[PDB]
Amino acid sequence: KGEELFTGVVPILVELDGDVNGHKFSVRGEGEGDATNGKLTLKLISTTGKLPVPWPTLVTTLLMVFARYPDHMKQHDFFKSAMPEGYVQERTISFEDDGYYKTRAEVKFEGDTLVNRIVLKGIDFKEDGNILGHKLEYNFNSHNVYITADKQKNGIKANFKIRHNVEDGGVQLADHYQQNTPIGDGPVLLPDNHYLSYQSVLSKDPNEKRDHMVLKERVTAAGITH
Repeated sequence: KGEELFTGVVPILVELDGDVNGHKFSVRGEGEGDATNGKLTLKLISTTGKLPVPWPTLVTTLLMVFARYPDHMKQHDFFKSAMPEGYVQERTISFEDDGYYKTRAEVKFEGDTLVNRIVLKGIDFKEDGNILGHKLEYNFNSHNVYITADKQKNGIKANFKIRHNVEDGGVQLADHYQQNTPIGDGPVLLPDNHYLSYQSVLSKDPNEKRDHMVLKERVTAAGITH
């Protein structure tokens, strides 16, 4: 049933309310997602002026329901099976030798639009570090996100390291711990072990005055033998 909502192009709305070392900010975005091809695009706008953290640190917080699951892996798509009622996606993101984010998102259908509504809190960041100091490049590396079942909570879990390029020429690791839990309580698909393959391109709208990020992701489930 849930997969039947993702046979075409689906409109997206993203809303984030954030607070990092007490600095409050708000992000609003809309775009389109195409789970048949495992593709999505968003224009994400800061509605509160210049962001207090670099846009790349927010990429993972700002839609796993749009992964393309190959035809032989269809019974392992927890994310679509939880729709239309949706799921809660919660993370801790720990920045190497710096502070951490905690996020709670709700991913669900409102009308015919897929909404990702997020509350983010960032704690213990250093004023001269890479995040509050804006020393991260405006780009994004490709990553594999391994997905496991969480029977106890009727959901899935994931942990993965994000590599952020630093302006000097190094890398800063962002350690992600993730838990997804259904919002309703209909049956969902609990998956065998697999991973999602992510590729992301960050860009800018040359005609937009506000602080913003154009995000294009391509996502493919993989890792199940036959």
